[PDB]
Amino acid sequence: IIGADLSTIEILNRLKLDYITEFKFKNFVIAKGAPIGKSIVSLLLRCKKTLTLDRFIDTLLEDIAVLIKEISVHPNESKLAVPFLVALMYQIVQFRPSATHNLALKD
Amino acid sequence: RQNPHDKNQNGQLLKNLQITYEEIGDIDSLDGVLRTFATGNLVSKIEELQYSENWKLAQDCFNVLGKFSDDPKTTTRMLKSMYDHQLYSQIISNSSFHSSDGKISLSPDVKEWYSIGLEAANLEGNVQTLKNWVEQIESLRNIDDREVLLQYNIAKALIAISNEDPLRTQKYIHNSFRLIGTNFITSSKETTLLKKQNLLMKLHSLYDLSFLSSAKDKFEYKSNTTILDYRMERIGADFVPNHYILSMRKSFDQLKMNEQADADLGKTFFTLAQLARNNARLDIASESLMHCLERRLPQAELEFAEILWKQGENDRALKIVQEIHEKYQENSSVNARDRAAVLLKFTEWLDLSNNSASEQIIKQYQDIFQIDSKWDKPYYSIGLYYSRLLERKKAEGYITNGRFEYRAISYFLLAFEKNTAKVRENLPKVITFWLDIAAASISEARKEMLSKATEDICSHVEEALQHCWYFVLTQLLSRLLHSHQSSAQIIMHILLSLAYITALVRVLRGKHILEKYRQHSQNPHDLVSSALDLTKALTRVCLQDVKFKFDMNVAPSAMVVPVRKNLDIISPLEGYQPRPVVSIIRFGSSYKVKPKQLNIIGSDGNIYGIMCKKEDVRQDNQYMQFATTMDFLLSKRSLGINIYSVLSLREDCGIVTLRSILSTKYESLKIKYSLKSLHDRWQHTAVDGKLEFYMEQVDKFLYQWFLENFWFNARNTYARSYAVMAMVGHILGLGDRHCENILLDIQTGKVLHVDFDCLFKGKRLPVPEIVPFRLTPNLLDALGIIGTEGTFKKSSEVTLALMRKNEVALMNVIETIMYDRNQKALKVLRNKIRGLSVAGQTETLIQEATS
Amino acid sequence: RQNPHDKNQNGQLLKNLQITYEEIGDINLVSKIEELQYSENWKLAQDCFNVLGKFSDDPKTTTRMLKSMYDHQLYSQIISNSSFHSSDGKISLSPDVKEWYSIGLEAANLEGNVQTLKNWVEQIESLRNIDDREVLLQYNIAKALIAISNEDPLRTQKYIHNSFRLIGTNFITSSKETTLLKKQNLLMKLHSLYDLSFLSSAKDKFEYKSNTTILDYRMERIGADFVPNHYILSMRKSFDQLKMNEQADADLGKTFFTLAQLAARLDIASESLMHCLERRLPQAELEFAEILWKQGENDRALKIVQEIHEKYQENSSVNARDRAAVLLKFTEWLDLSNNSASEQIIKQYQDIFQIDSKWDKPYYSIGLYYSRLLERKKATNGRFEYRAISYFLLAFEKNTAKVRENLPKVITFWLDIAAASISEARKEMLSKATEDICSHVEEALQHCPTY
Amino acid sequence: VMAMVGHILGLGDRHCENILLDIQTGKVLHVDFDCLFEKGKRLPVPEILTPNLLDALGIIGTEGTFKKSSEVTLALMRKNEVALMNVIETIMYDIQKALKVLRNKIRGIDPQDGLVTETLIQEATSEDNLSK
Repeated sequence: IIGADLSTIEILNRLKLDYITEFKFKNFVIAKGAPIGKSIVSLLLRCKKTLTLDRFIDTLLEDIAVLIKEISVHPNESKLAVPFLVALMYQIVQFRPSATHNLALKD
Repeated sequence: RQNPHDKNQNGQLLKNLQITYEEIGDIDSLDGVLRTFATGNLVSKIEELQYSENWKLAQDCFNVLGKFSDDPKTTTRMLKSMYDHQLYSQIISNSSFHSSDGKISLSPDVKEWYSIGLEAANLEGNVQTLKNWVEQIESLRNIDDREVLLQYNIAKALIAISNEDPLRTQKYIHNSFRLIGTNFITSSKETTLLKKQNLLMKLHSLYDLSFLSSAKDKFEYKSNTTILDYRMERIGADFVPNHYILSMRKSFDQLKMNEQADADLGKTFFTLAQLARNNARLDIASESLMHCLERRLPQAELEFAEILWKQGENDRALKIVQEIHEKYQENSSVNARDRAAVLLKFTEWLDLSNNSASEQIIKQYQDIFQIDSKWDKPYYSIGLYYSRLLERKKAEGYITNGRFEYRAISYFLLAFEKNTAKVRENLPKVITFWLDIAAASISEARKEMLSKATEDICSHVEEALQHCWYFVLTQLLSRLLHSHQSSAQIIMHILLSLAYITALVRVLRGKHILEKYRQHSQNPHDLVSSALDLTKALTRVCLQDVKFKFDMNVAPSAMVVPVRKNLDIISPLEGYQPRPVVSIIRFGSSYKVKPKQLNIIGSDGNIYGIMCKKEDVRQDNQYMQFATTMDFLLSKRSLGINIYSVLSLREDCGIVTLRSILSTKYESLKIKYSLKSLHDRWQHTAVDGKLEFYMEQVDKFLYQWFLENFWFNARNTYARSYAVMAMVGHILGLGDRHCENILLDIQTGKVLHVDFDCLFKGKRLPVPEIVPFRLTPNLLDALGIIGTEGTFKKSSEVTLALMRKNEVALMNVIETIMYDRNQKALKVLRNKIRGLSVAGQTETLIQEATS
Repeated sequence: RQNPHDKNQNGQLLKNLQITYEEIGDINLVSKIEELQYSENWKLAQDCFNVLGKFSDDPKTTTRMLKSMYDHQLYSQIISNSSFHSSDGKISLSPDVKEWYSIGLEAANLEGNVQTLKNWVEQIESLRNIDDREVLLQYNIAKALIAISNEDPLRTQKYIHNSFRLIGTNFITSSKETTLLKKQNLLMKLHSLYDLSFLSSAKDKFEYKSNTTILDYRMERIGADFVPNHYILSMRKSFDQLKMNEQADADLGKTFFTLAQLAARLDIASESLMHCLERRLPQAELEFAEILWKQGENDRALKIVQEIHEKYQENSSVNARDRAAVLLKFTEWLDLSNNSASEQIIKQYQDIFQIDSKWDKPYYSIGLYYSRLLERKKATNGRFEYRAISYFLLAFEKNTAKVRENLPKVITFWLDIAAASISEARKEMLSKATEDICSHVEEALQHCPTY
Repeated sequence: VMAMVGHILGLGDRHCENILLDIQTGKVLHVDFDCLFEKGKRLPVPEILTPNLLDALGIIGTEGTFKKSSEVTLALMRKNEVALMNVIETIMYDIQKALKVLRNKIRGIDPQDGLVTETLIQEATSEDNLSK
């Protein structure tokens, strides 16, 4: 993202969350010094061979959305996750109109 | 009140208050309450003298106690102790933030952590510290608390100055202003504020950084240093705000550092160093002093050799100043500042030590006369040194006076009026030897020098006074006889070279000088007329018993009002005056068979304080000297202890809801507990039984009065004032408590003490009774939830600091006060100054006095 | 001996004994700061160093720092002044500037834990060759500690083999040079290594329980010097630390009962005692009060130990020696707290009369406080102090801890006033005093230990 | 230590004849030391280890070793001041007040002072080394 000088996946890789030491929606292991991005890369990678185009989209949407939530409903932690998580959501969203599916977009 | 002294019908409530105010987050309240005889587990209880008389070790205790940080109560109390007496180094090394990862996200209203950490490293920090650690300490979720908003923007100002941005810095500092001014500040009815003093001193340091960033160049910034020295000349009395203010300045000069700003950083460290020293905190003082140690500071290591000249290494301190002084006569090394400072201190050192005969020390006096020629603190300190030498040659034999010392005093009185660097302050140092040689003159009416020498000093007195000897109290107790030809001459020649003299109204050994001064070319009216007028009035009405108009209602006299209303004073501030525009009159015609009273009426139209005394008290005046020494010591916390000044120039001469204080003290007396039978059990009856008697007193009752009066500012500031003048009371062993000990005004501030009319009166007094300060049986409850060991304890520690580096000079002064006319114990407790609490002390000391 | 009287031939050869001593052991503004450095009063020059090394840029003074605030064993401030648990790790792959690790790992290695030892153990390996010896010693025993964090005792003994090999090969020289006062670090480390991992006499589990009693005898072999020889329960605070598993992990801090009994330089005692208070051990809390008092304070620790003294009369209060030790500390705190006239101290004299018997060295503490008050009060022939002598001599019969030792404490003034009377005898008041004290110490001799 | 022992129980002018200096250990004894009630202290009949010691001390002279050893020794000779004082007590041979003031000195008080490569010049001048 303009000014976010990085591979925003790496950006995410710079997001650890101590309080939440337990996380798992569609295989989303996260712990104390365990970066949001470490699990983001985890997903991205094996989710490529698992999911298809739009199911990849949807899986990111829903999983990283569970992240969106459980950090959002976790007022004790800070939410640096959700901005770039949502930025990821946008690269997802933008990636294609026709490929992206309205069910995923709905959700 | 309506339950016993210590139990759970008193503890549970205290503990929930603890929890709630810890949530709030006031550090000094924290200290007081966590101390108050908490009887839990050893760590949580130990804070009994948490900072007073041992602080650093209990501080590292709290430190590794919160090392797991999983008792966040214990870790905000960590950072508590770190604040309360300044271990900001382990603040910046408290490895929750200064690590690979920092914050545990949203330090919640547990944010006492954040607030303290922030102020601490904002004063001892840098781009590394402030940058990365606001980068950890801002980022939180629940807006619930704002301490960290304040300090985060002060630190963002600092990072901006490091980013070289006048505009950005100004904006950030001004926003810090906004926040603290809006939600940190408190009201009036209360303006005994000193709690709020911490926050407004934060505001002051922010203003400092703001114009330090608008500082155009080195010349504008030199003006800036001058205006901050003027701050240092008229701001207040405490170590702690010196610390925050100039340490924040230090962060400034460090974050924004060029070559000119490296000299800036050096000089700020030197300032904070020597000030933090001079206010007995040779710990963090020493730390930042060594920070400037890395920067070419000979004099400064002489001040460190001085603190060890207090602690343990007189010999080596003296040696190093010897060779360093006589070896650093090279490049720079200003001879009348570097050389003269070091060898000056070498001279006072050897005066004190007398381990190496004063022979070479009179020779190093000659050596400063040589290397020093622009500077004069050597001259005044050698006036006092040769005062010690007139004493020594009076011990050598019947030669008390001296030509070298007389000439020293002579050029000092050639230099009196210029600035008054230590003149009014050291006035004791001169009156002592003047009256010692006056006593010599009356004795030996060998000792063939009192005549010429005494007359030379009297000519000194006359030459200064005539077109200006104002400091005569407990030696000119009363003027009733000649055989000196100077006593009355001066005590009544000040009365015309000082322009209260219109409202007065041995037996043959007094007149000659009186009519001599009548002979003198200045004679408005003959005062002894009215003096013996009222004398015969009294001695006719002294015996008219049963089983005022004679000299009363007359005024327009030539002598001063007999009633004690004369001399509220000024002090070194730089043209300096020994009293606003006023004309004493109205001779009291009340037959009080004696209160005659007026007040302040100046030109502007305000009213200034008043209090009535009598009968030859000057130990009061040395307490005003002590307050002015606190001022020059400062020259966070900042105890608000106001001060009057009852000086004199003859006998009997010189100066919360509080209406609630008055009536509640009335109800304590008027609970109808008999006011003269408790004294029967005390004195007239069993003493070892009077011990449990004073306990049944404390449990028969006062303190309700005190806290009902108090709320936060009232309690906190009265406690601070009581801390400071209570430690002064004990340190000066004065005691002898009074009957309306505290009576102040009701609007904005004024919180202080009264009595102080005594000096070693509790140990060196007819039938000594418990030498201490003014203490009550339920003094703990006088402070309430924090106890008389609380913020009292904290500002008591600040009193130790605020009067234990000028302490050698203060002890030298009190050496004079001894005055057994109306030594061993004197020097002994001078050394002592050098080196609950009614729940315990009451029974122990008070009863083992009356048990 | 053939030199000029002034030291002017010295310039070239005054920079050399200060480099040879740093191994041998016979140990301008900066040149005028270390005036007090170790002169009985460290704190000042010690934080002179921790300051001049906050600059963390001058290595000579940096080692000076660490070695100094090291000698009087401020070891967890040493691990505090760590350049590693910080913005970066420590001086990575530590080149010839590893001596700061050398000074620090032992700091952690006895004042540190699973978290501390580990976070440094994975920050000391660092180099690429194994060149260093001191920090490699402290590394071996740091990794022995993380080894019994994994809790494999035998291969912890393996890392102890590595450490022992290292010190015994690369750390000592022959006799004819160095009396062991300056092999202090070496032999202290040696004693600690055995206690870390050695299984023969304490190898069995039955042995282990009775070795709590047999660890009380570690001071016998080591010594009584506060430097490192004192091992009454100081080394026991390490036996149960090495043996820390569930119930034995709860006993780790419980074994530090009389550890701080030794503790001015107690910042270290402070950190260790905080760690233990994390278990609520009354003896440990008592010795926390001990360290705070020893700094110098009277009545802070007065109040806390006295409230605990009148508190734990049933709860916990190990019958063996818990309140007896709160009361030892209490009694000498009264002695140096100047507030506890005879009846006050005699209250807890009675307290021990009621609660405990196997330790009356407290009664001798009351004795020495009575000495203080009697001499400050009669500086003779005071029936008060003679009744004092009576009850003291009665207490001197049985518990036979220091009777022989500090019996002259009282008999010296008693016999000296006897001599003053027999030279000059108003003084006809030592009469009954000498008579009854002679008779009662006679019944003592008749009913007391012979030696 | 024995010199402070003697001249704090107040003998004055210790006869050179009395001093014996064993080669085995170096013990320095007072044999009579008449000192009760300041015996001979007021009389003060005699009212009176140089650079050779410094040469033997080392290349840095006294720097370090001497006073470091002697100051761990200070930690020794102040912890048990009263025990070594009752060791002193053996100088009666016929006092107390002078013994008290100068054992306060032992604890750290300095003469006429409330106080309670340059160490080459300092510790060589340590009072516990150069006083008498």
